[PDB]
Amino acid sequence: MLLEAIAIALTAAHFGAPLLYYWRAKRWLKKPWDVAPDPTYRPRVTVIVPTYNEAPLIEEKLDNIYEQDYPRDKLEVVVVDSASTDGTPSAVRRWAETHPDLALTLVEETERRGKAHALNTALRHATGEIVVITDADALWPARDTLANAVKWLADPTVGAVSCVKRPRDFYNVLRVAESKAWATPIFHGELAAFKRELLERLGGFPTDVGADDSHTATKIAMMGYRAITPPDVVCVEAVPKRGYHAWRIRRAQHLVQHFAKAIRDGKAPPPFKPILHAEAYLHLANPWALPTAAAALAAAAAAGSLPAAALLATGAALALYKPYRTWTTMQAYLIAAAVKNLWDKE
Ligand SMILES: Nc1nc2c(ncn2[C@@H]2O[C@H](COP(=O)(O)OP(=O)(O)O)[C@@H](O)[C@H]2O)c(=O)[nH]1
Ligand SMILES: [Mn+2]
Repeated sequence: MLLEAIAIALTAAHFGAPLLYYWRAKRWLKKPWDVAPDPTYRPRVTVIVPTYNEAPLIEEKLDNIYEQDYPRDKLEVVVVDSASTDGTPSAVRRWAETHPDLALTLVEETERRGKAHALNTALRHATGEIVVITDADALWPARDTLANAVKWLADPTVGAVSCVKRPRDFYNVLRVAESKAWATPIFHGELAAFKRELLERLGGFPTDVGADDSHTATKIAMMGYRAITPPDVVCVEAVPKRGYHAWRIRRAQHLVQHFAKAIRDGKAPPPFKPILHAEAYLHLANPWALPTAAAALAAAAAAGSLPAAALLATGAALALYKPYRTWTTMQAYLIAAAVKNLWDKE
């Protein structure tokens, strides 16, 4: 009956860890920000939209950037497209001449070499103090979204700002709590704002990691700057429609590469090290504890004891309730990401 022991031990560990971490997040959450947004801070801003074959959405994406209240003499746009088959370059060119007061630079590249490479080239042609990366399928809900993020970058210790997303609460809590404590290791591509000096020390975006926003936020936090996601900087998450599950596992893959590579570079500031280690644990270790328990009880069930069959029937019965479904499928995504990662490289 020792596989029931190991099963309920592993289940207690797997579900115990995130809830203790959530409780420590909620005590950080009730401590006030040690940095302040400044509404008169007005630096030069470069918004970069990297695009590969997104001719449908990029006209309306440009219209969405165009409609920000942010003052236009301090705003410029670089649409970086590295050899798209669709007519995206002269779609942006067409729009570019329909909206002339908005400074636009379409830089085009020999050859597609991935998102980070495109971003790196766009960086050298950018003139702003703040660089905002945003995905072409991302739309900013308000006309002061951009200004809200910028207001949060005024403090010299804040190196990077990203948004809180809406369409779980637990996920958001971890974000803003880690932000208040020091930094959050997960940023969002819907809006990722960096100080150009910092990108330029790092320097630029490196090709090796999938989650460029989160990896850059994490290395800026490693340097002693704040990487934060304030609750009033909110974007809408762009859900893909096709291949929802493949899309979510590929995001999980980016997160697992990022956390695996991040923990292997020691020396985190004392405020960050518990955040970094907890998030890396939840992303690299805890998922495995789940299906190991499930297999322990499956073997215990098919042969022998079958209180284990009651435990798996209760597991399915708890798939009734939708937060359990969300959590278990996120763990599933993470496990698939780990194996897809290991066999992807060869
Ligand atoms: N220039 C360039 N842009 C890219 C490339 N790959 C992705 N992008 C852009 O990166 C943004 C996000 O890509 P997406 O496929 O939606 O990734 P996902 O949202 O995580 O599924 C989009 O605006 C794309 O246009 C690339 O190889 N070159
Ligand atoms: Mn997308």
